[PDB]
Amino acid sequence: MAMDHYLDIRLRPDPEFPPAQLMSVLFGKLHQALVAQGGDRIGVSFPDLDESRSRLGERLRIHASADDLRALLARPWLEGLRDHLQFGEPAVVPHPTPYRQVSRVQAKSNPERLRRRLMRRHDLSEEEARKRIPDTVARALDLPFVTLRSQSTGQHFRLFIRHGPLQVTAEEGGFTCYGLSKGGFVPWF
RNA sequence: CUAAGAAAUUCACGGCGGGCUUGAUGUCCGCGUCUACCUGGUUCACUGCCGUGUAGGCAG
Repeated sequence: MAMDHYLDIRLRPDPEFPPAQLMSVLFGKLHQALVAQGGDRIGVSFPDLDESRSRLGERLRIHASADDLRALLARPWLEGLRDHLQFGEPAVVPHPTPYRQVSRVQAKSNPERLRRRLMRRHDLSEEEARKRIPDTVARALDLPFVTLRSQSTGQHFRLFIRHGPLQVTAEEGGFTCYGLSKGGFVPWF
């Protein structure tokens, strides 16, 4: 926990979008700025969620610095949510701070994924494909997120994600492109 | 302690033949239904993605 980039921000109310109706736009306007724009000294955390309540977004919680995340207060790439949101700037963090566990990982729940794999790897079709394939091992990761409707359909798909524990020690460096800890202790202030 | 107490009705069969219901007719007349709006139900709690084995870049 060497960085001291805590930038808090709040929400804004709008009538033309639900939580997914701006969460899919957040997934569209954060990943490309973290990919085509990029920056390993910039990301996000998830320190204010819950399991049963399904709290996905409740406040500004980012991880930046004096130069890498210093363009998070003069950025016209996030312009348009002035009817539904806002942002802040980084503040001086203290010595003893926490570090929450998160992950922006991909969970898979295919019970017929063995059949779609064997269609190009085994030739075992759907007729005899119920002998030893995983019928219920492909579980679902139920959690609250936005409903990103890709070309498969217009319905709101669930945003699977795994939380983590809380350790007093920290780990500075780099995480995945989504900000979830792929080896690095994520921030939770 | 009951008008108490008891009991075998048996057997058989030809209803049958006939027939003109007819003819007539005006249902007329009238009408303002009127205003109002946000499905991305998740047209599967996830399709389809490197290992059929629990870690992942994707149209998110």
